Amino acid sequence: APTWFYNTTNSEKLRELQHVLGGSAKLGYLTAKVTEILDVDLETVIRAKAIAAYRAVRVPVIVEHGALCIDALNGLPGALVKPFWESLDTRLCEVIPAGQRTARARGALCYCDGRERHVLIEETEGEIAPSARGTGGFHWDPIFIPKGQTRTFAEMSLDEKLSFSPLGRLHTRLRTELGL
Amino acid sequence: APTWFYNTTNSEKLRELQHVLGGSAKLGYLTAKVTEILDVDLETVIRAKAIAAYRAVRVPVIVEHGALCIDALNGLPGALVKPFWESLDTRLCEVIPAGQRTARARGALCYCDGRERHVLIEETEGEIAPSARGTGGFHWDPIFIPKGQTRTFAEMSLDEKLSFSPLGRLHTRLRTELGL
Amino acid sequence: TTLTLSEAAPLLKKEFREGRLIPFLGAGFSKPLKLPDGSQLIASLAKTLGFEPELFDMHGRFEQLAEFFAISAPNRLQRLVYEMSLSFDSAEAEALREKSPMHRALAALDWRTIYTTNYDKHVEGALRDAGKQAAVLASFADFQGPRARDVCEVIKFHGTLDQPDTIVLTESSYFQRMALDAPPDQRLRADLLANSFLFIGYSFSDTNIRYIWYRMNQLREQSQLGVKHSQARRCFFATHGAGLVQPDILQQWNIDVIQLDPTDKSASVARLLESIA
Amino acid sequence: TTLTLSEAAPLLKKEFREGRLIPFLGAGFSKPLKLPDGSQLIASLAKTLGFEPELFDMHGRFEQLAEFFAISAPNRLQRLVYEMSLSFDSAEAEALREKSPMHRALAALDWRTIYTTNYDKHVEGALRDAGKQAAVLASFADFQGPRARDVCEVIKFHGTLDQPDTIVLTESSYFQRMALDAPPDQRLRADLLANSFLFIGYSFSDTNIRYIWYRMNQLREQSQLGVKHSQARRCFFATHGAGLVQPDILQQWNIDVIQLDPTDKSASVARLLESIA
Amino acid sequence: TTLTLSEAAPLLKKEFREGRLIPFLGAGFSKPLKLPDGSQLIASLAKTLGFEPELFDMHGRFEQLAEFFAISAPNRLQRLVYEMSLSFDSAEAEALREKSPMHRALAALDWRTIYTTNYDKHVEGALRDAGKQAAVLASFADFQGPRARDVCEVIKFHGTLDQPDTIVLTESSYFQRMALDAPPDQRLRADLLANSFLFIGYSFSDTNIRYIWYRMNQLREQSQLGVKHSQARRCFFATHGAGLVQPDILQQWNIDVIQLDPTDKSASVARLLESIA
Amino acid sequence: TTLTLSEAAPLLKKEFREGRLIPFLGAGFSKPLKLPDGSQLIASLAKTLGFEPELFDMHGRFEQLAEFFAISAPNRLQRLVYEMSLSFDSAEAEALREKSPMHRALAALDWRTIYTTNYDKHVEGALRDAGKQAAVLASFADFQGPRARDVCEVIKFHGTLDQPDTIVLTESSYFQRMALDAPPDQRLRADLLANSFLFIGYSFSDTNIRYIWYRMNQLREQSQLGVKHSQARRCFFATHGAGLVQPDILQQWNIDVIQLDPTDKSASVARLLESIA
Ligand SMILES: O=c1nc[nH]c2c1ncn2[C@H]1C[C@H](O)[C@@H](COP(=O)(O)OP(=O)(O)OP(=O)(O)O)O1
Ligand SMILES: O=c1nc[nH]c2c1ncn2[C@H]1C[C@H](O)[C@@H](COP(=O)(O)OP(=O)(O)OP(=O)(O)O)O1
Ligand SMILES: [Zn+2]
Ligand SMILES: [Zn+2]
Repeated sequence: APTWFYNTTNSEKLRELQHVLGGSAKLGYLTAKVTEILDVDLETVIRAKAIAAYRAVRVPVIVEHGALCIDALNGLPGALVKPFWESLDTRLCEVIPAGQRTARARGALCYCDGRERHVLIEETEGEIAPSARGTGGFHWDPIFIPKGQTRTFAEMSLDEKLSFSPLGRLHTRLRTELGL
Repeated sequence: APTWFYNTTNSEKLRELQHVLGGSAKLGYLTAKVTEILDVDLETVIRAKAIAAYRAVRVPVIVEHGALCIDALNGLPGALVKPFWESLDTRLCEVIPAGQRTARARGALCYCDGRERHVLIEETEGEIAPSARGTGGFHWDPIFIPKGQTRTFAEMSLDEKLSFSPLGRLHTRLRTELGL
Repeated sequence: TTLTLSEAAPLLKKEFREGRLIPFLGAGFSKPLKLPDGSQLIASLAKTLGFEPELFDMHGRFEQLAEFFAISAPNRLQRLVYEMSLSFDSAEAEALREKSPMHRALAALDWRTIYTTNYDKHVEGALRDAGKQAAVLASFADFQGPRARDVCEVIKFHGTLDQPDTIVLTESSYFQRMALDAPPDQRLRADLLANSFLFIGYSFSDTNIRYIWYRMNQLREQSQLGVKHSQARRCFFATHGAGLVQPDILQQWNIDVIQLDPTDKSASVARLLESIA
Repeated sequence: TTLTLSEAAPLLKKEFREGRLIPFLGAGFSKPLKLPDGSQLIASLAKTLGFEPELFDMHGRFEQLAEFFAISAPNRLQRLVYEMSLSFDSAEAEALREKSPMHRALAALDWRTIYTTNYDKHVEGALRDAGKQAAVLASFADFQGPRARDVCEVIKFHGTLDQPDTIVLTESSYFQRMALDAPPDQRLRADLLANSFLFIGYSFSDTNIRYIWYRMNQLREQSQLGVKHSQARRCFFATHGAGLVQPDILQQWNIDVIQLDPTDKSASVARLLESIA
Repeated sequence: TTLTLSEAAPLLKKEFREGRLIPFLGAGFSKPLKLPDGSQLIASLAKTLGFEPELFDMHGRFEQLAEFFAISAPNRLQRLVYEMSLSFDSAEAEALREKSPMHRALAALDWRTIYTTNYDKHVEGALRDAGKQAAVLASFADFQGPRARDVCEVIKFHGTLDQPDTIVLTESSYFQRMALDAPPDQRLRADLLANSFLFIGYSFSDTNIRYIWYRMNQLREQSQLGVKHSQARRCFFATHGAGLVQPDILQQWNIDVIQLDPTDKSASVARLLESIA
Repeated sequence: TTLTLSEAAPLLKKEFREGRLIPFLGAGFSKPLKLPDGSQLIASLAKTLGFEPELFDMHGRFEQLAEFFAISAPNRLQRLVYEMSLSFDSAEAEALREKSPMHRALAALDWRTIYTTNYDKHVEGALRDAGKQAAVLASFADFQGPRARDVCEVIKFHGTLDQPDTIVLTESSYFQRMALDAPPDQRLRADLLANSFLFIGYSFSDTNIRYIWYRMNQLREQSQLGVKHSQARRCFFATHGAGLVQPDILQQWNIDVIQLDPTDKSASVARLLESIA
């Protein structure tokens, strides 16, 4: 039986974390739906998301929340990235001026055992594409190009995306600190 | 002694609602700080704000939340207007293309007596200014020009701003439904 | 600090073959029958009173919101029992009960006493489905009534829907049971003197259940047994989602926690009841 | 459905001049002295145990989190009493107590019995500030000890910090008081037979206080008085923020709610105590 | 016949760099914190009992007057501990403790064991002020509790205020320690087998301390060592005002007297603790 | 709170005719023989050492000043015993002893065991004056020596002058008796198990006498007798000038105080010993 449970309602995040942390027999999976607080800071939202997901499932839980801070929007959306891609789908490439396309793709894991909340944060420098390209992946992957690379997260496979994305450095930090 | 309590931490909203509903002896004032949920819909946020403020003060409470839906940003920020003016102060006039500056200034009151939540919503058509002008008022008033008018909310006095703003139609609806 | 399923299985076989294991079934045992738990009742009481269900929840505890419901109008509690009877003991809840793996695994064992705190005929009804016969004991007239010789006695600890005077739901009915003078209270305290219990689908939120296990330790500590002998007779608490505080409170009362797999709640309970056989 | 301050003022004068009004003071009465209430204690217990204070709160009720604290290590409860003694009865809490308008207005009246459920010397200390003398009664040895002739007896209902065996904080200590056999329990039930009470700064969250007012109605209903005569002797519950459910539960127990002005909590209480004079 | 400060300084450096020097701190070490010594307690006990403080002093010794206090009324000793905790560990005694030169000079050294006979958190509190961490050991549960690896263990030899059962103040509690069976007694007698002690602010008036150094010589004399080798391991007794009889009694027990300058008591001790570094 | 002479006289007759009363005689019993008490010895030790007798008294207690005397020079304690022999057992102290009314009234009764803590042959010498015969028991060789069949055994509890190794005067000799292993210690603790004692002319200032009565209550309290039966066997303490603290300390140890008339000390004791007959 598992001792840690990764809670997400997003079935595309589920197949990413099962691609690397899938063979760990100490990790289970839950699908409880939580409501995030209104703040652009990633550290504040992921810390209030774990206390709201432990209250739902009542087991040691691991939650995940991201950020897409943009220099042209002075850090917007930040942790408000979920309603931007709902509203501005590929017009988000158009509302940003050409010449200052730089942005940061941040991502955070927070595991709560019922007594303590520990936040792990990784981060990837990049720049917003001039137009959306690529088919693979999911939300905002056709618009983000990492630094040095020419391609998007959507144009790369799941092994190649996790060699650039924040989750590929968060697998090893979550495995080491939890013994998965 | 009052029977209804208007809860806000914003001292500029306090002097607006005391300018019209101030002489009502049935209305008190509280300053409890609540945390909003992450959603662009104004109806969803103001309804979850009253249940979170009744839990704090435990009296019949009236809360207030607004929206600044913009056509060029497909409705963004919506009820996410609080972290935009923190991040983009007057660059918000610059991130929007000239020629499609139209926007809606929405505002909502929700009163909760402990058993029911009733939402009153008013709304003002307008357009974002090409640059911030005006000194009076507070957050995002130098950037919003109502339809027909040439001036901003910041350029107009408090009597003239409430003849255009959503709160000037929400005084009479709150007074009639509560008997203030 | 917490037993697993394979660790607790030889401990439950030993108490069962000696005839000293008694199941205690809660509201989570009728959850696969699509019945309300203690939270969906309050959502239904708030709809009748004109409350929003999230605003009604923050004015008091479960006992106190039902006390407020019962005194809102005359005959308001009688109507609730009628509505619960039509919903809890409906024919589609009967049909989900034969194909339920927990109720089949419960009735496959040859119990002698079963305690429940839920108002439905789905624990004795599970015994009728397996060809066995049961005897519901809820009031004083049931205990003095005629039974057969060797028949599993199902003790409806909080009452039955066909005897609406026995239902304890409101706060005043929980305070009336604090005297421990009701016939289900007197039968429970005598069975607790000699038997291990198995809590399935129940969470210790009732302050009269916790008060009975409190006062069994006042007999245990005053009898001045050793460290070895006062810890010999244990009770078992099968729960998917016990927190961090409650398992250590119950170690005082000789209650061990059996951690079940929370991914599938119904199959984890059914494997526990099949491991006793 | 709820008394105001001017409506309840002639009702409190009549019971006071007959000598049949007794104050019952809670944790909110020591809130202007910058002391913790029942929530800031749990925030301090969570810091010692290594919990975050928001995660520790969702594992049980107030009685159960203090029970978990006291059994975490040996002598863990004794340390808490020592820490509380230095924080609650400190010299800067003494200095805030002479200039407090509630404690001055309380001591200006010539009471004979005062009940408190808080662990601090600021109710009898308010009487010493006004030149009066008080008599703290908490344990069995205090009731049989010598007092003076006509001195206000302050009944520490939940215990005192200078007698750490009398403090009821954990869940096992609340269950030990359910027998209603302690000397503060026996004195309360006899004063409730003949006197009106005034609850100031107290919220009915203790299930042993609510159980005493429950069993006074079992004497009231069995005595078969009329509609007029069973509703004659009332108790009063001054509260800024009572909800929608709790005032109707307490109407069963002859407890009327006095709505105070929630804008300034300290001045609303002080105007109530000055209206009794 | 008596060491000075400069003579005893190289003798204390040698035992400290070998890790075989242990401080023993008395009631005079907390005198700059404006705390009572053994005489101002008796002046406070006489005020409670109704004695004049000069008449109460001539009816017995310090142990016997506190025994008379504790049996005057029930719960009279519990109140004293509560009052002592308010006055010894107050916030203004904390503020005098960071700017005290003795407590800074004590915590600047890297000790491993410190013994105290006073009831206050100002010896381990001095170690927390210097960024170091300490471990208070007073009862049996403290010795078997968890500590860290290399942390200075502060042995509260006469008890601590947060564990009121460990305080030895009355005559019956000194007689209970004559068996040398308490956990601070057993730890002291084993450390005395191998270590030099430094008595600071302590006067040998306790007949259980003097009895431990008595019975270490019964091991020393029965082992039949020479004149040279039985006098090798010394203990040190820093005192401003030792008389004419007591330094010669303690020469029997390998205790040397360090004469400190009596004009400024606090600065003389601080120069001794800085000379060890 | 204190027995008089006529009240205590029937209580002493009952224990004497049952053979369960044993006198315990102190230094005040030899005061009419013009002998030093514990204060005139120290005035004589201070003259030898070169002290003024008022300055020598303020450097320590009685045990500690004699310890300082004995280590001032070699053979300094042997000389003291020789000097005491010449002055305590002189021929003019013999002549005052036949005409003493206390020593005549003591020897008129038919005792079986007498305990003394003074170094003089005036208690067994009083028995030889009345024609009776006594048996002095001070050391191990005396207990195993030959006696007659029914002869009053005088137990020299602190030693005799004709056996100078048995005299306990210095502090190191009192600490050697704290083990309660000496033959007078073992005989006292067995007689205290079954007999009432009568303290005449003795004040409880010896911390080894007080420690024996302490540890008899540790047997008395652990045996869990009632309030009535643990207070049945009393001891008696005849004293002209007991203070206000010491009679209440000794009530713990079942020791009752007999107040004698302080105007004439010798005649008050003699009327007590004649009332036993
Ligand atoms: O690494 C990523 N690579 C591509 N897209 C990503 C990533 N990380 C988040 N995203 C998208 C998903 C979602 O549209 C939004 C985060 O919002 P988020 O609240 O976490 O998604 P959710 O509520 O549907 O699932 P969950 O219950 O786990 O929070 O940005
Ligand atoms: O009519 C308005 N005219 C000018 N500015 C306005 C208006 N209405 C909201 N605003 C600003 C204020 C705040 O910066 C944000 C709303 O966020 P909002 O959460 O309501 O403000 P808040 O938290 O500081 O006070 P409150 O406790 O009442 O929610 O947009
Ligand atoms: Zn989400
Ligand atoms: Zn806000």
